[PDB]
Amino acid sequence: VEPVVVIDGKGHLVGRLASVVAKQLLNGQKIVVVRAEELNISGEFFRNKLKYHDFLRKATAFNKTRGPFHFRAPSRIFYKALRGMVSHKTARGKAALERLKVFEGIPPPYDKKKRVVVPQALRVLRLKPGRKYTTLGKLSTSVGWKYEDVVAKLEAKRKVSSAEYYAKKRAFTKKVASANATAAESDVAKQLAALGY
Amino acid sequence: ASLPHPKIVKKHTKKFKRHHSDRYHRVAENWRKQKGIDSVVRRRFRGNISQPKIGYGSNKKTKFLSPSGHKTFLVANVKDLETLTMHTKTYAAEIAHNISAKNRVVILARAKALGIKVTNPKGRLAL
Amino acid sequence: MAHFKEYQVIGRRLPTESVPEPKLFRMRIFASNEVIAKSRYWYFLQKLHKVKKASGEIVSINQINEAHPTKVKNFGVWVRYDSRSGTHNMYKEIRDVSRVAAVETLYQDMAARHRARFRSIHILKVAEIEKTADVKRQYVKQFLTKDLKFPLPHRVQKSTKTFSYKRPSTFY
Amino acid sequence: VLKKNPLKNKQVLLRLNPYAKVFAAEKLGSKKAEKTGTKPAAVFTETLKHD
Amino acid sequence: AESHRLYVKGKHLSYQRSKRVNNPNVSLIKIEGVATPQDAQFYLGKRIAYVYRASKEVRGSKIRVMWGKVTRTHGNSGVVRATFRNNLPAKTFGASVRIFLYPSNI
Amino acid sequence: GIDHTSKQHKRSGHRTAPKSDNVYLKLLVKLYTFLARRTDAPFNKVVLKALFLSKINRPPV
Amino acid sequence: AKEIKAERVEDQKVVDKALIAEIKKTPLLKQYLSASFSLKNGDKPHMLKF
RNA sequence: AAUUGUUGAAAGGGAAGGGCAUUUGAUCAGACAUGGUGUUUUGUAU
RNA sequence: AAUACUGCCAGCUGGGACUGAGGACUGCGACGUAAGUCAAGGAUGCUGGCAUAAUGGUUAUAUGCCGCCCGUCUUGAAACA
RNA sequence: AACUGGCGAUGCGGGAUGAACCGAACGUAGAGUUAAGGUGCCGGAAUACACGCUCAUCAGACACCACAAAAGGUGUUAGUU
RNA sequence: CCCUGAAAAUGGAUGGCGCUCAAGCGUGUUACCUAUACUCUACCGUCAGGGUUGAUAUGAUGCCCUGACGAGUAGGCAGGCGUGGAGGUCAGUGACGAAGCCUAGACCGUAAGGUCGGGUCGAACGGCCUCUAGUGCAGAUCUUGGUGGUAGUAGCAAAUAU
RNA sequence: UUUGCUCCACACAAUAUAGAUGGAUACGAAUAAGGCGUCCUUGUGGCGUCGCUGAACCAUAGCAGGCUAGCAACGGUGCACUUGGCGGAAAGGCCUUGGGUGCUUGCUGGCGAAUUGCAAUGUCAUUUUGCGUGGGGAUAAAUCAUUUGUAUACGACUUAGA
Repeated sequence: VEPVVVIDGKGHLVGRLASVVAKQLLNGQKIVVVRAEELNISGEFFRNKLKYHDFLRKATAFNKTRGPFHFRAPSRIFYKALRGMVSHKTARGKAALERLKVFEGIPPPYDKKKRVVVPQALRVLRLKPGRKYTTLGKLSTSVGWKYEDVVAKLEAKRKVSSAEYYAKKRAFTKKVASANATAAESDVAKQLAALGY
Repeated sequence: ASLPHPKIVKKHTKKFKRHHSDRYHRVAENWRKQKGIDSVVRRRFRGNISQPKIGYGSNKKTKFLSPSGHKTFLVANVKDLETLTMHTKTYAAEIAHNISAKNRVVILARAKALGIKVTNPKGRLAL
Repeated sequence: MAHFKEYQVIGRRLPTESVPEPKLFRMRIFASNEVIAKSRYWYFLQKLHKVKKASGEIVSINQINEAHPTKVKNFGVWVRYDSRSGTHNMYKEIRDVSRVAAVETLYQDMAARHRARFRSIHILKVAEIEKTADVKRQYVKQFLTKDLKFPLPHRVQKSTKTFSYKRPSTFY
Repeated sequence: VLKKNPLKNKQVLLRLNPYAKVFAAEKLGSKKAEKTGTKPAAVFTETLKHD
Repeated sequence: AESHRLYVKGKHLSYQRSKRVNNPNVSLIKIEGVATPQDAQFYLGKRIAYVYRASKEVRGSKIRVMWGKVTRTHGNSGVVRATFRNNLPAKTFGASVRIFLYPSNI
Repeated sequence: GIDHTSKQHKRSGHRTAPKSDNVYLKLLVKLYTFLARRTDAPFNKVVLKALFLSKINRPPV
Repeated sequence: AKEIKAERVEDQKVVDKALIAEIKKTPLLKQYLSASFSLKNGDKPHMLKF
């Protein structure tokens, strides 16, 4: 329904988000994944760290420079997770991975555009309450991502920049809803409502 | 034109080229069955060339028929073309390659006189 | 095959000139249809009496429907099974609405807990608990409390589209 | 030349089975039944409902 | 108006395929917001046009088109099998075909 | 697939026409084929089948 | 390489005369007919009915 | 012919080549444009 | 008493897809008092555009999937035979 | 070594892969329905439904098959006396 | 069920990614996906059973009807294509161009192959019926000849020296 | 280097398409909780409401969108201008003063539409150059060759030279 969608990565499980995103990428959809810091992996944090180290110590023996490039940024973690879910080697897979753009935090111009969430990939709707979870923000800092603090400050600034945006949007929405009430209970709206709206 | 005929369909238009005929130059394009004990072309593996079979045999009612709906006929002399006087709807004339230019003009003149379509009328045109 | 029906299967030895009219045994079988009813009848009858389907005959197969199929009632199900390293018997309380649903839930829960398939479960007896104050399982006595009340926190709503524009809540 | 299917194509369904027209006219496949006030034995229903 | 779409869009998903064999003769189309087979039953028989742009004018238009029809539903997700006079180029996996409302039924 | 109860495409194992090239024998067969086709008498059905026999199977009488 | 008949036009006139006269009574229908039809987004023709 | 040059065409992210199908480009034959339900031969076969 | 379940209809009907095989008639049958008509031993009717590179063919390329290097010896070959 | 079925001599769908296993054996095409196997994505197919069990600081994931035992655990869920 | 027991050497394998009221385990309900399988149809081939001659069909190993089948190495048989040469015929073709050769140009045949168009060339060569054989090549560390990559590379550095 | 280069305008052609055909419509945090509105003895507050899907909200009528007239009014919405700003995470976009201008379907009129003939996407987008029409803007470097050695097999590196 949408030309390009911006997926908020907050509160999503890595695998269940990545699967639906990989399907939508192949179907010809354009998706930009933001807030990859808060992307969640189900289960114990230390277990996830050990799993990552299992992967991490696994490199081309004769020349480490060409082995599996163990990316540390949360965006590249999620993007590697989405690879493998896409036949990346072929040209169609290459096109899909071109149609994918993963971003730490919310860079412009996706900062001023509507973000979307995948309801059935969510931690809230997929993890039974009580089962603890692992978040890429701390996992990546534990594995080598050396930019959490600056990402933290940039998001601190983006929260206030968007907070004033909503502060004025709420006021305008309130005044337009109040004007809707003012112009309501007239014939044009009264019989429109019974007409269906 | 010819008599009405069923719709033409080859059922295999692509030629059946011999295996490895491009990988090697000595292997001619003419089809030869791969008769080896290892050969995946003989064992009919998926994703390999399909050998000619009788199942590809064209419809009998449309065999030897050109798209124009005629059976070809090598005509060499005018007397040969006099054979197809009343069978213009079945056999189409065709000048043999070794017919000289001066002898092709007379044959095409008799061809239009007899009303037989010729499938190489622009051959060895004298100009 | 878990969608069940109770059938009463009545059957007997082949009548003979020496002894006619055999005793005409009968039992209540939980089965997906009449064919599995016949099969389970002969199985549970071989394990009881010297008779085989070749040497016997089935006189009737009547579906049994509940007297109050929409009334909650507690069931004590004596059930035996064959575990990996021997057999067992036990007695499971179930709180369902019909004997059919009780045995359905029972096979499903036995396969879930003790990993016992149908081929290794024999329902000895499903007796409706006539009154309370005798069920010995806390997981049923907790639903026999007065003013049985409990909420349902964290409702998950199934979605229709891959994309939702509201960050769904979960109140309920 | 071509195997037309009965059970449809009423023309063939009448070429075979001439009784088909009477069957369709008098609805022999959808025949109403009578009513009988027969009650099963109390002993038999007690056997069914017991235990 | 500013919207002249008289068709419903559709993503040409892929060829009718097995795990490792595809049949180019049959394509698989997905309609937006159609996710159930009874809903996609309406779209059967509808015409599908794959409208693509050619590098050159051929018969008075730079815009070429491959025609097809919706054959049958596919899966439980409202995906529909489609068939064209000439099969889709296998490069258009994820391209926008147009499903018109004719032949109309309602 | 089909369980071939017996060998498939098993030819009759009999002669349909003489293997010989004799035009007059072919004419006799052309005639008795017409007779065996158009007469109930089995005498034609047997003389026709005997006209195909080889030299060893047609001993002098 | 490459006007309308003077007989079609008067039949058109006399027929849409009656159609217009019929249509004037019911509200909004004439400009409803003038408006073209199109498919918006967020529309589902498989359940939309006309 | 192998092989080579020049020119022209195209393709080339650790091969090339092949099959199925289509796109795209290049190129290629066919129709039906039939003595034709006839319609005055300009001192009667267009 | 219904309704659910199972089953039946030589019940009706809506929509979709692929195929049109053969080429005088015969036959079987249905409806019509009959004449004849017909969904009855296989597609006809109307209409439209184009009449050519439009369809199609070949070839090159791209794409989706598949595709191991042939001959032989061998129970077994893509083989590091 | 015995009975049978297969591979050899055999492709095809599934077992990621494989001569033997499961399904099923093959003229060329079309349409439908399926088998084995599956239905998050790669990947065609329900992130379908239902009941439970399990949290592993080396989970488990499907026959042939590609690994695991004795013993032990107020870890937890059922149960018997 | 899980945990301990549970340690092998390149990095790495439920196939991978990932998966935690699972995308795990046990179990069940349906729906759905797809084999060259099954059903129907068309076509090809083989086989089998048949139809076809009182002035009617090119005059019959022919035409047609019906039905079923079609995997396959070793191997068997049948029908054909092609090369060299012989007998016959087409009163065949040809210096206005035979043969030969090239042709991501065309047609026919399932195929072996045939035919046609274009370019070179310059003197013989075809179809059919039959006969005959030194008759068909991708292999034989095959023979002879030629030509490549390697490769403008190794090398042309003993003997003092221009 | 046939007045070169580049940018703003317009045109013309190609080639170019991983795929426009109303609007990416912007809080954050939690989910055993939240959003909104009011209120107050401003706080982790009171009250009320909402959710249970985006199936929403906006927009959406007109020769593919003409011509024209009026009515109610000070709105909406392009187009540019301009006031100011704010935005560096890949800012390149958002807000806003004001006036001009086009449209206005908010309401009522009138005229036109045809023959593309019963469908043939019936073309309308976004990229990149290249010849051009006319305005602005500026008027170099690098490589070889020579040479130094902080360098070096050759390249490279580091130099120097009007």
